Amino acid sequence: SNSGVRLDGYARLVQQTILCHQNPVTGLLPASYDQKDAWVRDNVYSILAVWGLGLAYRKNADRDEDKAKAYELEQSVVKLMRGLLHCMIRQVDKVESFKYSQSTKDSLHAKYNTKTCATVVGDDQWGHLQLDATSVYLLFLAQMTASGLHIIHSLDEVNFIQNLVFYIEAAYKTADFGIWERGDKTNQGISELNASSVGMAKAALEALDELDLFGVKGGPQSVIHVLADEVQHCQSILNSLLPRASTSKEVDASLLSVVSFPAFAVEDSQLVELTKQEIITKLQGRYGCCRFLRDGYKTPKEDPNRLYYEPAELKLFENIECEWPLFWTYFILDGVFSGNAEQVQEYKEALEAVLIKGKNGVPLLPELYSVPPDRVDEEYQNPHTVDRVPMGKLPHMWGQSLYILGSLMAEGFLAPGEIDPLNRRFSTVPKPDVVVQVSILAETEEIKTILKDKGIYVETIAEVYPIRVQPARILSHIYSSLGCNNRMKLSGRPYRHMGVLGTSKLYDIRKTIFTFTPQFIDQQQFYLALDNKMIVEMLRTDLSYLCSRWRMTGQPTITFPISHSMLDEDGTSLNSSILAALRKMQDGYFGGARVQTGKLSEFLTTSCCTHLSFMDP
Amino acid sequence: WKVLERRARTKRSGSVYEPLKSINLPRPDNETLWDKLDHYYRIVKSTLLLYQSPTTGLFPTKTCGGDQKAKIQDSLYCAAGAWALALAYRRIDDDKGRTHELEHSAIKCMRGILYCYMRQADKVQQFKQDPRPTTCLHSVFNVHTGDELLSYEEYGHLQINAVSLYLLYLVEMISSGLQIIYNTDEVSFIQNLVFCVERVYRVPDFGVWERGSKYNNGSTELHSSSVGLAKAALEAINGFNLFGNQGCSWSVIFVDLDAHNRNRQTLCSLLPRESRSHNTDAALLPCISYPAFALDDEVLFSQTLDKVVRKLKGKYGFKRFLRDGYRTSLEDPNRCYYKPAEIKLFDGIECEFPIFFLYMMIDGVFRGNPKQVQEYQDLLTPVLHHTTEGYPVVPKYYYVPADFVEYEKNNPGSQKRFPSNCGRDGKLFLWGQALYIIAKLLADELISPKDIDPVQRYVPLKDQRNVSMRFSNQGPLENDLVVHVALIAESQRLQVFLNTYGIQTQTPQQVEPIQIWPQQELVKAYLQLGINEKLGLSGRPDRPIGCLGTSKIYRILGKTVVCYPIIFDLSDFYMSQDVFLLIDDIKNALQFIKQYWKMHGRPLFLVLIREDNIRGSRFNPILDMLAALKKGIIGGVKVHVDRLQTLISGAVVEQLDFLRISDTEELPEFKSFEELEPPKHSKVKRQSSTPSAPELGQQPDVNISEWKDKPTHEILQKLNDCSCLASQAILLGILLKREGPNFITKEGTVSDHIERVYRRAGSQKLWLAVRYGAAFTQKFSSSIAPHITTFLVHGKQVTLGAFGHEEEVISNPLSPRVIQNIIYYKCNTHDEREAVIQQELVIHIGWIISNNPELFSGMLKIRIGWIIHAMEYELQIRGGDKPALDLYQLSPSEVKQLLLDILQPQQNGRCWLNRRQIDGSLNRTPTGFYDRVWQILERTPNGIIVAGKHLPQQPTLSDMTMYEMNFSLLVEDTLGNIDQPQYRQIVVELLMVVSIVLERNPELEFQDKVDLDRLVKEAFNEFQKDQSRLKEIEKQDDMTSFYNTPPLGKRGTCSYLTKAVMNLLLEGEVKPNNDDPCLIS
Amino acid sequence: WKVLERRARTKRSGSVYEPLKSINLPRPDNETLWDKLDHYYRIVKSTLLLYQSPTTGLFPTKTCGGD
Ligand SMILES: Nc1ncnc2c1ncn2[C@@H]1O[C@H](COP(=O)(O)OP(=O)(O)OP(=O)(O)O)[C@@H](O)[C@H]1O
Repeated sequence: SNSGVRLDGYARLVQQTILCHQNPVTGLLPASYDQKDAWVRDNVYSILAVWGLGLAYRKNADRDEDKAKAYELEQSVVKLMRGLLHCMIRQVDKVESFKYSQSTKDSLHAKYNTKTCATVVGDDQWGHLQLDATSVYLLFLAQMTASGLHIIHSLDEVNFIQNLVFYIEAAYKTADFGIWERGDKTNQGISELNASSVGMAKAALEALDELDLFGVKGGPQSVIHVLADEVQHCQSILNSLLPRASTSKEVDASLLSVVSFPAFAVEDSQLVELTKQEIITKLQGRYGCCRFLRDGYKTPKEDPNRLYYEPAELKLFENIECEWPLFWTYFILDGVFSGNAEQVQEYKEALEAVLIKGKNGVPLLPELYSVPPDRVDEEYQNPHTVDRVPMGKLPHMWGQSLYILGSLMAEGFLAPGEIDPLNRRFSTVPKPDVVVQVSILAETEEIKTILKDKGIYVETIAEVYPIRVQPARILSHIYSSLGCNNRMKLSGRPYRHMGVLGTSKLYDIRKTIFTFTPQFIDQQQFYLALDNKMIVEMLRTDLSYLCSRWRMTGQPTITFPISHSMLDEDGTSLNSSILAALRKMQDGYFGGARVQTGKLSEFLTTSCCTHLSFMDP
Repeated sequence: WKVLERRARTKRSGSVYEPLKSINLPRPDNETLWDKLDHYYRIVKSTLLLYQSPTTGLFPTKTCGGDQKAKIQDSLYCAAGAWALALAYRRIDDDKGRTHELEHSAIKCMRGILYCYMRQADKVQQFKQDPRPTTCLHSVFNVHTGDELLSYEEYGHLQINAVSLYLLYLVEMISSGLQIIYNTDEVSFIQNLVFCVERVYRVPDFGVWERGSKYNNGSTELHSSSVGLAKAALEAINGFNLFGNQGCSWSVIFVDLDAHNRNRQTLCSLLPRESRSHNTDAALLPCISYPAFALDDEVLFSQTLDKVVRKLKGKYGFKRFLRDGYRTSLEDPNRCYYKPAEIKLFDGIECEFPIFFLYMMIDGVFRGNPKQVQEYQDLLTPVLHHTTEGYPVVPKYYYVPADFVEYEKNNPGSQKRFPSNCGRDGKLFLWGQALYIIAKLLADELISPKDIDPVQRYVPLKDQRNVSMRFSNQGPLENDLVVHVALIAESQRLQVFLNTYGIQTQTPQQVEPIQIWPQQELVKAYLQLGINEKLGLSGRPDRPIGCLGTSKIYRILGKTVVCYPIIFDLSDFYMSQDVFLLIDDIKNALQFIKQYWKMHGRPLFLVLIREDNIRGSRFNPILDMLAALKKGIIGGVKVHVDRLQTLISGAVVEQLDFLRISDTEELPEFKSFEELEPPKHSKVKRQSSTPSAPELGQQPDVNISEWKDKPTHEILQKLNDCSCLASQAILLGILLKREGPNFITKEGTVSDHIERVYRRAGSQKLWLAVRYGAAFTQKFSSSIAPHITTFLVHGKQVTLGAFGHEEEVISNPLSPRVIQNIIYYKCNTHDEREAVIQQELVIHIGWIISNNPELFSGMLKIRIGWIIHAMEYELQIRGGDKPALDLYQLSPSEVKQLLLDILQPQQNGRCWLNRRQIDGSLNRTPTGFYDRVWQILERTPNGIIVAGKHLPQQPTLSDMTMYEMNFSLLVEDTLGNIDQPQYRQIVVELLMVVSIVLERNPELEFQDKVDLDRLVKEAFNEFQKDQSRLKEIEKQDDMTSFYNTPPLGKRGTCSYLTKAVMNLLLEGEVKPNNDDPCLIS
Repeated sequence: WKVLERRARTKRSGSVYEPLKSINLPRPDNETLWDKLDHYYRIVKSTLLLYQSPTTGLFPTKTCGGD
């Protein structure tokens, strides 16, 4: 069959290009050239082509040769992921120490060595802070686990994954070195927040909400729980942080990795189109797109054997920046995934010309194109007019792997739903509406009698014995004991405040339904809870916030108890503000949300319930 | 052995360190294995292989007289013996060219059988459609030319046991390693033979003895042995490769799980007996022994073996069955058929077959019981005969001499019997000598049991763990199966709506690599399997696929195929319009899958959700069911939910490569399930439930009794200006009955009008109008036929008809057209709603009996009309003072609920009259009632007369036995003449009283025939006199007050019944038993 | 076992012609296989699987002293 001929041809190309450097014993390929070093992100991105080819081969089953090839590819990707996983285990102390007090001198080293899985660079000779690599590793591990592959093998592995997820969950308020490991335009030993990092972390957290690492045979003890507040905060930070690249960078081509096929961590498709148009206008060239404005990577000047560039780049690195075809490959993937056909054809036609042939006429993607030192003033005066020459790592496994995956997807041998079993392509589908449910509770019999006198039917704290109401500090303390193991010296999730998006969610502990009041009614913690107007106003704000995103499954449920500190001077009737708020509640409208008042038992029929297996004796 | 072997203590005693081996061990009696094998080869060559036609390789049944007929089972057993001898001789490298001869002899016998069967392909084609004795394969062929000899009018030729045994032996030989199947046309013929065998659970067969029954009157009946052999053959060939080691994926054979499940269900119930007329029969031994081993229970096997040993065992052999007249002294060799009461003369002079000693020896060596082996060998030594050269001969049977028949009858086993005609030199019994060779080889350890059983037909009690279609991984005593469940959303809007309520669902657009197919495409694909234009082959018949067949995964043309259960599709009836019925059916299917799954791997269950089944008030039950499924356990069955892509990964897939080999120029196109696009007119985005109340209530003012003779224009204008749905349906039905369906009304044709009104009534949940329209349109349900087949499998008879009127019995399964004709042409005098209610009742009772057979224990036949009267009376009682509402508007959910309350074991509470009415309507009798009736008939001369029907005593006692189901059927037929259920209950109680009185008092006997009506009348008169004396109440007609009396306590009905029966008994003579020492009494 | 299982001679003694199965057979001491499997799992988890290095999966010969 012609399809079989094309498949074996692609297998030959991938074997001659990437799989030839499989590096047995460990399974981590070198990062091209004479480097003898393994990058987590580079290996993870390179293994995508092998995973896609294995998925394509698995479809043509019922033959010994095809079955053997598919098994070999799957076991190869599994071996690579196990090697990277062992490398990550080799720094459990570093991860645990980073869990408290986030600092650049605490994160695991991004540069990992070859076989024997050791550290090749100390803690001060390189920037060992890259949340994007870890987040994309988690996302791809989740995607293949959902596909059917087995990678996680032990309970201690699940505990380590949970601890590392807790470590990466704080990416929205920390400064890292970014994908380029250089911070801002000037290195100067400075790190800053990056949109790519937070987007990747949010996507990894979302993709890892409930999934079981053990597959179908796994039980409730092998599931991983992630909070809802972190994902929404990351999404909000991304929304407020995407008119540009970062605080100092006006535009970066790495933003394409956030608003496209990799991790699909974006909404508001109009913003996506605007960002793509800005990137095209400010970065597109004759041999790919540039990284970002004012970059000095691989130039015929600025003393290449030097670091810590001084602020003297007024015009030295302007208009002569190198261009990377891997951005063209990313554009090809983005076009071929969602809905585009003509764009894919035009981008493939453009990319075919910049390709450089190799041994036996094998396609090879050059790392970058650089301007000749002689033709520099001409490029200054006439932008995008001079001709560049291919430099860098000629067998760039990153760009080559993405190009191979894009070609396989475009040829029709693979479907968009195979690489993404989690259905992340529909992340841009608008949400129609969500209805939030509220429950009104009475602290004492007098409160219930007063409410009944005012035409309000409520229930006291008693009579609901199957359900228990407790402050959110209790669930905070409970979640602080998640992923706790004494053998590998893991302290579990650090204690932290709990928002409103999870307190509304129902929790099942020891076969008992637990409902918790929101944390903002705690007068003991701080005194803003005393004021009536502040309480009703911020309750409206929280209701609005809950009604806005509500990314999680199921209906919500809010419990509002009536305390004795909210009564009038005589202590015989409720305050005017609270009474008006509850009257608006009964009318099914308050602020910008729709609510339906009812009983907790009625809401129990349809709501989001989470079971905590780690609390079992 | 050890210690004695060394003997190397040269100096006193001490530790020795030298090799010993085992060749130096003391040897048994000095005789090389070559000598014994050559002796066996000579015995075989001089007795078995000396009678074989070179042209066809079929062993003649007669060794002299130039007989041309040749049976199939004898040839199969001869081939099996030759193969066993070849396996014995395989143990020697220097065989001198003898193993090849024996293996060829087996191959040639099988090829002759195959050629004889393949000469009749049109017969196979006809048997596939309508299996009948007229259109069945012949069982005897010419030994010299392979031609048919006996016609259907003299032999019947209906024997499926031969085909099953041939298939099983072919499977065993191919697994052991042989070359018998050569071309693909042979594979297709084997496939069609499997198809013909696949429907053995319905067509009766004449049995192994060809006589048909114990009476031998040209009647066929179901036999346990045949069913067991067919089931064992079905298991043996499940997925077997017919080409041996040199085979590919396109040489495999296929069977469906539904037929095997039905055969197992039919076997596991009739197993303790042989048939309806046979309590015990020696032909059940092959079903549970060496060849078949089809009974994987170890308890029924032991019970049946003990029963057979207790009944049929004799000194000279084992009797075939009780009261048989084959070659007996009293038999008349001039009539093929027997006569009533003549069979009784064949008691105590039954022939004995020595081959069953051989069979029990084989079973003993297979099981590992050398005590039984040596006992049966010792019993077999004196009966054997030798030729001139000394070769042993097994006589076919032994018959008592005609002069000693009286002495044998007086003292069984006292007289001596004579050997059969084939029990001396000159006439040989090839079957007997073949089994003798096999058993002697097995006993002498010359063949290991594994050698002759490569397919592992027999499994030890500790290894009944992992066998396909036989045992589950838990074992034979546990059932905790987990069923994989995957939810499917009709559309993306449906997926979003389910997601908003905490339920995760997938759409067909999200599983692009996996195609979802309905049952029709799978049926069409299986139809194309057995195509052979050279001979003429129609392939698998167009039949539906059960739940077991839809739980697998198929790879067709390189594409993964998954099929949802047939429950999720609706065609014409309104039973699918109730969500509760759908949930109940899904739970029933889950329970059936859990209980009857024995394959490898967790079964796949697909759930289909449609937008039309969630609208309105029915949203809540669907959400509750989906939440229960997501929880993990639903209806006592554990389930798991996850993504379909993850589920399909790493699972065992079924391969169908016959489509690739097909020579059709254009490959057939199969239509997979496609996502439904959202509408562009209304855009209903799965709105809320919105219960509302746009409904009213009115009782129809039109009945067929008055609006019958009205002329056309008046009824036309009445229909035009009316608004009641029921009245419109009644008027349209009257128009169809009188004016015609093709008449054009104001709103079109009458047919279009009735269809539209039925559809709107179903949409608006108007059950009365829906049932009226269904009754008047003569609609039928395709599920009626499988339910009736399952009903007749479980041994329960069915009667169709209105209460207190003509009814039609269904003794054997019938085609859907015939049952539709019966149900639609036997209730014309009554309203047609009775047919619809009978169909609903049949469906419901079929489902519960398939799931909970214990609810219907104690009843032999089920009467639908009596159950209708039963729940009518139940609802009338429930209404109390207020009149009952109806019976045709409570919806099938409440109908099934009321049936469930009715079928409860006990309804204590309300007065005994209601209990007696319910008991009579349900036709329930206490356990052992038939045995007591038989005892009474034995102790009562001149028979019993009940409601005009009379039950003689002479022919029933002469022909029938104590535990025969035919006697139970006859008793039920006699007692069914009662019209009042209370009268039937009183009859049953009087019968029990008579039985207990007779058993407790053996002396008194009935002088003449008893009449139950007189006893009932006397009991009523005594009760009336007692009531008049006690309470000064004037005598009143009818027994309304008699039934209310409890049947025990102070002056109960039992007291009057026992007084009456004792008064009748003491009228007759009293015979004193001399055994009892009671004197002056 | 056989004969003991049937116990269906309602009236004196006679031949019973009913299915018997094996689920109704007399059965051993009150303990399901789940309890025994859980006991063995607890024993192994507190004894053997407790000593395994996550990095390599190698059980150590000495359980104390940091060997
Ligand atoms: N509506 C249904 N519900 C359940 N099982 C069904 C249904 N329809 C068909 N089946 C299954 O399909 C098979 C029915 O086979 P088929 O209709 O060819 O006839 P049958 O069962 O051999 O008998 P009959 O002569 O009564 O039709 C059985 O496995 C039955 O369980």
